[PDB]
Amino acid sequence: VVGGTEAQRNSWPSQISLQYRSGSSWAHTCGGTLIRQNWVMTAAHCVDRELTFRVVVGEHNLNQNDGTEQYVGVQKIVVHPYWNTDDVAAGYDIALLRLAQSVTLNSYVQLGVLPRAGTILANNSPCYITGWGLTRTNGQLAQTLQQAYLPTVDYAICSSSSYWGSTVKNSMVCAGGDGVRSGCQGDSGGPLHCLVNGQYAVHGVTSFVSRLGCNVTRKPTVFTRVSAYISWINNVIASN
Ligand SMILES: O=[Se](=O)([O-])[O-]
Ligand SMILES: [Ca+2]
Repeated sequence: VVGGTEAQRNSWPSQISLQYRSGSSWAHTCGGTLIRQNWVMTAAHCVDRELTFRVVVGEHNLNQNDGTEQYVGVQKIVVHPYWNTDDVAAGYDIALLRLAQSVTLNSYVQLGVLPRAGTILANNSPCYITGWGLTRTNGQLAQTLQQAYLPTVDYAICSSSSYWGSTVKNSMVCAGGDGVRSGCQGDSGGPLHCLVNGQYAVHGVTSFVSRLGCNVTRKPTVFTRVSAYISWINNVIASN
């Protein structure tokens, strides 16, 4: 995330790091949200490649031992049936990862709370994006988990000509756009946490930013709207 600040140690316990094997090492590629002890919600584009993936929960610093990490393999990947890698603007950028083993919940590993189906945030709702993604457009991943305050931009405004126009759909949530702060590559698949009735809930799965760059004025970060997918999520967990 660009223009963020380091998150307090595990203040976002449902945030996970999705990593793939590179030779004999592991590289972080995307974020995700732990939604069941053995299920992770991420972006479908994060798993377009047929790589070996692992999920790390309780993570904070990617390249240093935090003493709280749990590592687990991904046993099954269920991508939304309508996802089309050639058309991220069509939406459906969401996938569920069934973990090889259930992780242990504790102070650093907790389930993310999802909104009620159909919920839409009022314009300018307070939200935070979190992740280890690039700290600058075409930059490098962050070592420690970052967070940025990104107020929502409602559909009417977000789909206007000066913003994203027709590229954005109602199945998405836009947030930020101030030209300073934003999600970026590597935050993809991670959460957009927003305060709802005293509870932070994960309303978005990071999907895309402008081809011109991450922090671009009037090009808010775009997320898959989690509340449009509650039934699908429940159905996947129920049939696996
Ligand atoms: O009402 Se909704 O979340 O677009 O199905
Ligand atoms: Ca670590």
